[PDB]
Amino acid sequence: SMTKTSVDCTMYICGDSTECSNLLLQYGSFCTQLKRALTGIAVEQDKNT
Amino acid sequence: AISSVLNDIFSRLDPPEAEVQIDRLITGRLQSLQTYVTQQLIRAAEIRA
Amino acid sequence: AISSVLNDIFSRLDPPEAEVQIDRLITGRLQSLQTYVTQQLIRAAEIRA
Amino acid sequence: KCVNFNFNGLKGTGVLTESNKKFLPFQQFGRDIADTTDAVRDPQTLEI
Amino acid sequence: QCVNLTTRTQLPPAYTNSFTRGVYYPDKVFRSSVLHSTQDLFLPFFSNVTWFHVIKRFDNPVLPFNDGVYFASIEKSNIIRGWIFGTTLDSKTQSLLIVNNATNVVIKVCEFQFCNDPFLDVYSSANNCTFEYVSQPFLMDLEGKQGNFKNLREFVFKNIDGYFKIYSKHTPIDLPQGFSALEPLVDLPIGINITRFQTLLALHRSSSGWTAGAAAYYVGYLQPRTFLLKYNENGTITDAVDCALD
Amino acid sequence: QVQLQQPGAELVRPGASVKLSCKASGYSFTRFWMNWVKQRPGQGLEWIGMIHPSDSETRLNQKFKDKATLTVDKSSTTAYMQLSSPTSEDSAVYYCARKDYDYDAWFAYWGQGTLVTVSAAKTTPPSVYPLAPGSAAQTNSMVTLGCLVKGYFPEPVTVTWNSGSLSSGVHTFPAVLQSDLYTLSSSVTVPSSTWPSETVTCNVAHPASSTKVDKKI
Amino acid sequence: PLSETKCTLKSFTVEKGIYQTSNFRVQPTESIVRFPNITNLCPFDEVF
Repeated sequence: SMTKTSVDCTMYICGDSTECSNLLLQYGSFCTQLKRALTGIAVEQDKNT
Repeated sequence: AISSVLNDIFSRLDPPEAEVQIDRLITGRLQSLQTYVTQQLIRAAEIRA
Repeated sequence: AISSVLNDIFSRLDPPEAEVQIDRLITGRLQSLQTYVTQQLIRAAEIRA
Repeated sequence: KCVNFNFNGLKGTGVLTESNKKFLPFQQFGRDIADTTDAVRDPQTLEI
Repeated sequence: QCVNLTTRTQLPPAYTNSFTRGVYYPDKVFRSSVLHSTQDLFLPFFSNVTWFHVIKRFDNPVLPFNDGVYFASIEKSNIIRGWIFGTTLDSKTQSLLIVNNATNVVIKVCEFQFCNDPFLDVYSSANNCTFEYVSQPFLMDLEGKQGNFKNLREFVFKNIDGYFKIYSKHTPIDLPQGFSALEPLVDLPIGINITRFQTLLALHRSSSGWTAGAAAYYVGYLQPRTFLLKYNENGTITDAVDCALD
Repeated sequence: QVQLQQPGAELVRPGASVKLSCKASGYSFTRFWMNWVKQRPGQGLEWIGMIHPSDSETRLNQKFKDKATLTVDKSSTTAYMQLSSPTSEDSAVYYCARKDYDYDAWFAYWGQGTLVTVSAAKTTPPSVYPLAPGSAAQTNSMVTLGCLVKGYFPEPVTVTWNSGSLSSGVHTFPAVLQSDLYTLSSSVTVPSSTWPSETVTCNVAHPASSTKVDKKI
Repeated sequence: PLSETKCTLKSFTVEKGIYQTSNFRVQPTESIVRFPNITNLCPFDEVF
């Protein structure tokens, strides 16, 4: 097994500013696919043990 | 961009001029995650075998 | 971009201004298309093993 | 307390805590190992 | 003025080799236990600094400012009183004269009339300038000392985007060795063209009857460098790695 | 001039709840934090708690958990402190203080003080008796007089000499607790020209029961 | 938190398992502006 990691879309891209999150919702599902891919790694890391 | 701080784009440049430069900084942070999560899927396939 | 419809860019904005906003969407659509080819090829390698 | 910061035009969000590190007297601000601002000097008086 | 010293004559530029010296803080930002890569005008490793001596031989040539100024000198009694910074060396342009009376360092950018060889035991008159600067007061003895040499001053003079900065480091120790990290001192927003430079010389007597003291000073040139900087827990540079050396 | 105001004395039985008032003026209420200082005599100062009034977030001592409840009022600019089930060791002197934060935290301003007495006793109006020697041996040139204050609750009581006419040559003595009552005496020394000219009386004002007793010596 | 599960997944029904929803939001209360005390006005009317 490897080290299980998780990446937040809000805290990494935006500095908790109101102008960053308004243009982030126009980009949509770009970090939704990247969040659920790392979730699907962390399920399979427990299945390897 | 001129500065990498998201608070320094809004407080310095014009509100027409900042919306170009905020969209350059988010796209650089999306492509940094497209290198990371694709690397974690290939190393999940190497650790599966 | 302002409008996600390619017909709404050509029917509204200036022909110098329309060439920017059409090229923002095709840059956005080819990043979403290359993500889909990458995720299906990793699942093609997992279904090969 | 978590509040909005404005320090000599530079913004930020966080808390203010004590400092056990020795710094240069000419230092306006400094960065951590993660390259974000971990410390600041007050503009009016010399305080860390 | 028009008559130089008896010991002032022509001397070839024998040279020495600086080893790890010439590394300063590139910014005032605190960084701890990380590697930082920056690009600025630095003193390169494996370089040639020109060996100068003041005592029956004395040489004070006029070198150009545009290759950068690195200064290192070992003296107890403080023979060097400052520098002369100018372009055409007359009152038609702006010139900088740094002079110390051992209490305050007088820094003035003004129109300065220059002779060939000024002495200090410099200029007739000065006008049309708004810039005066008074530094912090201190007390230093200008008389002679006994024993080992306790004083080393390493100064780096450069002009970056019209801003003249002075980096100061003082440590106790004719060949220097060891590594030291310089600290910033003052910032001078002058913004004038300075092509060449000269030095100041203190004289004592128990024109040519005066006698200069016994010391030595070094001068070389700067150059773009991408150094690697090692940071401790206290925030000082203990090690420096050049990008292209070996 | 920023000055914190507190009432003089409060009375509460053990097992009930008591509420105190600290009024701030001359400065904005949400820009500072409020600290509460407990003073027990002979032990020294003790620290109750500290509350951010704008967020209504509390910081408490580990021993003082669940005894005190800190709430604020942003409309009246008045900070409150509420105690739950006080004991016999909880009778003390309470203060409130504004903490100005620049580098180190100090205590800039203070209140007038509040003495809270925890007991099951009821408020008794005072019985004031005069004290006169009745004669003189003519061995001194000045005249000593006094008053006797006993049978009151709660302490402190205000004892003045001719409604505060003589501010010099007076002595104030502490009260002794006997059988849920308080007894204290006071003395004055006046010269012999004053005593036939002016009549020294005992003016005792009880702030709790609002009863003033005027007895002449 | 039953309704917060449906908002991230974008579905009417919730299956059996552990799901990730959101992150912590700490709202700032006040604002700190530190500025030094200078009683001198800039002479911009001399050059203008």
